[PDB]
Amino acid sequence: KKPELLIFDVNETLLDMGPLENAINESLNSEHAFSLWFRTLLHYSLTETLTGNYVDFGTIGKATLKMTMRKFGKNLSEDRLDAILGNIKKLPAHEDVKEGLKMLKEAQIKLVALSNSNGKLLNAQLQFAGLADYFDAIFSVEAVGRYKPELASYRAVLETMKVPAENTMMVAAHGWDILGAKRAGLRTAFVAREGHAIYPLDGTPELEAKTVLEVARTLLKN
Amino acid sequence: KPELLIFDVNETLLDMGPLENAINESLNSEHAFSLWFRTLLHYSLTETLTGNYVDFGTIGKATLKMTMRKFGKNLSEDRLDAILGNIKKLPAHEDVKEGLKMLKEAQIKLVALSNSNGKLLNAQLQFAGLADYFDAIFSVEAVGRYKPELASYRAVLETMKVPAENTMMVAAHGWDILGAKRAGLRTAFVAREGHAIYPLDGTPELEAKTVLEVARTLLKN
Repeated sequence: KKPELLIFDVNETLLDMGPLENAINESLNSEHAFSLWFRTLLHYSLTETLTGNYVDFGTIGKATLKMTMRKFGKNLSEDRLDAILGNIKKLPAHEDVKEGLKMLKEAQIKLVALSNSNGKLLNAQLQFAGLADYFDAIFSVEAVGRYKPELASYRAVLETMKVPAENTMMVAAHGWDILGAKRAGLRTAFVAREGHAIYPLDGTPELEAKTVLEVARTLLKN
Repeated sequence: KPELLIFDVNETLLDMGPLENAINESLNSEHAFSLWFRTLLHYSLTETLTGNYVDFGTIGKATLKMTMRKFGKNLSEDRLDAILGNIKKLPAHEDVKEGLKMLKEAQIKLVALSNSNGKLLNAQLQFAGLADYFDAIFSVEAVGRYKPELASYRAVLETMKVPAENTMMVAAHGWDILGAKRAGLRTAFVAREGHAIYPLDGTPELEAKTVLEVARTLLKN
């Protein structure tokens, strides 16, 4: 019943996106801008893979912020866009994360991170948040050139760690990440960070919790 | 000069107003429709990338429930059905019919291609009075792969027996422009309010504000 391996999504699951959310919403003068931008980023990332291409996630992020800014009547300069997006490198951990990761690491469950962010950005993010040392390995989808939730993204991690899908649990605050992990055969835990929903069409996880700490306590109980 | 024009349907041809109004009024926000529809599109590509094909309207219902929750609301299942029923009650944009008439008079073949299932798509185009303008009406349901997957455009090309390079995709969605381009098609972006070209190699061959203006640009000597 204990997983051999936990794979953690990073954005929102571990990292509080507030600094970036606030910067986008302030610049576009709407509390609704961040959510529409990030969904557009995710949408175009999957558009890229389905049309046979891989582009750095942050480059899609900037491109789709330029598209979204226009929907809000703004036309931001290159310097303004870069300043907004620079907050992606300065995201603190959610307050529950470190204690959850600590107890999972003490229980000798292998812990890895998997993000659509490129490897250099992902490592800088986890260093800034003080989380990098909890992980046995830190993975960007950049290496295989296929974004989550494509099955190949999870599979690249399983093959590198040499752990079967069914001995692995994906921990994520994104319903689509839950869905992809499930369909690759992984166990799943949904972290119900504010503003995120489970996908109703067969997206139910094994575990649901409000925090990573609560996931950890459930796994380690008994 | 294209042999074949493929038209996207939602927004490109159809005024989404009735559906936009139903979602925004029901969730009490002018921002609900844009977030819902982007979430729909995102999950449609999630479905195909995690190895699955699901009726587009069924994804629509599921992502509308998610969007309802993001706005903190508790609407009934029947209310979600009532909202989504407006997808079949969308009028054509006022420019569309004259544009389609002018292109067919120029002896260009005209077809529609939508992620909507075939029965829903027919119902939409009948309500809008557009169905009869088309030489063929295509749903991705037939191939089980959504736009912008290569298979979606290719099914049209193979049925119409027209090569990609003699076919132009007309769409108000930057991701549809990009899919068509990478399938080898020519492209025309219809710059309807609230839609942008994708900056990363998404530039179309032609751009205009309406379907009539695409027609006038295409046929200009």
